[PDB]
Amino acid sequence: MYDPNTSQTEKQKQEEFLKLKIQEAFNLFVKDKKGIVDKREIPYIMRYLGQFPSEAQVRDAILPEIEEDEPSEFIKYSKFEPYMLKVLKEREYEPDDPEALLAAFKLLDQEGKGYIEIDMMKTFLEKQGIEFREQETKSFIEFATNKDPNATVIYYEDYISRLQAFTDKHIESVMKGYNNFQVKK
Amino acid sequence: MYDPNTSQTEKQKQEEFLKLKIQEAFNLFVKDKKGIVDKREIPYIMRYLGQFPSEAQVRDAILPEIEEDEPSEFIKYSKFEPYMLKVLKEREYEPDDPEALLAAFKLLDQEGKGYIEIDMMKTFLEKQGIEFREQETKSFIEFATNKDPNATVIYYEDYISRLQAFTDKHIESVMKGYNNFQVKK
Amino acid sequence: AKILKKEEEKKLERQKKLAEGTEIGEETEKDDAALVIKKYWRGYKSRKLVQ
Repeated sequence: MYDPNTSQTEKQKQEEFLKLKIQEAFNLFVKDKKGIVDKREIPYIMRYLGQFPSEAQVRDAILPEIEEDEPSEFIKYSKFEPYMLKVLKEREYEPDDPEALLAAFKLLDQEGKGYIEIDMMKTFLEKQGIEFREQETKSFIEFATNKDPNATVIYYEDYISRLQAFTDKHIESVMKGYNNFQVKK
Repeated sequence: MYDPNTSQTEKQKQEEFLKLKIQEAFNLFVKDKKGIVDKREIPYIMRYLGQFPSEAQVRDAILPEIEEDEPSEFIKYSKFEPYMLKVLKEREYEPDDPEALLAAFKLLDQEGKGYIEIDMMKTFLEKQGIEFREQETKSFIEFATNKDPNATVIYYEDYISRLQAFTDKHIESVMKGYNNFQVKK
Repeated sequence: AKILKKEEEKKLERQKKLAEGTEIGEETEKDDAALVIKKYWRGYKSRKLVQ
């Protein structure tokens, strides 16, 4: 997305495009007044900016930084755009290497059979680490199993490939227009 | 196919390519006597060459413009070359964009469920616009369903995507050779 | 959420257009769709026969 080793003009163009994209995402989450968005939507926007921050990371670091002197239920665009820009430039919460996901899944699959049981995945996601909600697990099972109602096990390789392809397509679509975008004077 | 925004030499070479493609298709569709082809496959030759004229358009503006003053039972290369040469130059019978097909399928699917009943689609085909024959409807149902014999509905989006891909492949096949032919000394 | 926002925008645009008293023929849309689908199907038959 944002290239931190380009020309100064390219740097300014990338920064302006990222600011415009952040503004568009903020507007998509704007419901009552422009410039204020719900706190719960803070991580969600990051996922369109290429960041996949964890709940603990956002609660401990993202929320206190975005929050003003006093705790507010709504985050203003003034404190949202700059923090988002620096986070995206630093790529702090970027999704890990797909090889990392493959290694994690193979670690889950002790026998290395290339598949994981649905119940095993549910137990891992609901009992270890930050437990998912019921809808989170339902969506993960449905989409890992390509929305197959008769699926009994999930093949991690193809699910990871599909998720990575979808993420790349989404990133390119959200980045669409950077070639035609120009620095505003 | 034909680009009217090229140089005079480019326009002439495009015209000569149109002539040679017409010759190739005619020769490959000549049965017994070289230089004569039945008018039934004249739209078939056009489809081989990418043009998508309607049956009424073909009968009203194609055949009379190429048929002789004396009714000739079959058409020869004489009136077959320049006709579609000029057609491609002016793009008279260029089919609509794929968005046109998407809108057509959405209109046929009033409820917008993402698929259209086989009975409804056959009713449209055999009762609206240019009606298809029974065998043509059978082939349409087979392909749109992926040769599914027991299928009852067809996902118009997948059919549109497959049709677009196949059209692109055939256009690549036909256009290969659109390019060189040069003025002989 | 973005899809719902786009749907709301399109609904507002369609409501504004209808507020202008614009009549759109619906019988001809089906005929045009059928004609386009028939042309594309015939082209696909021609291409498949070509390969």
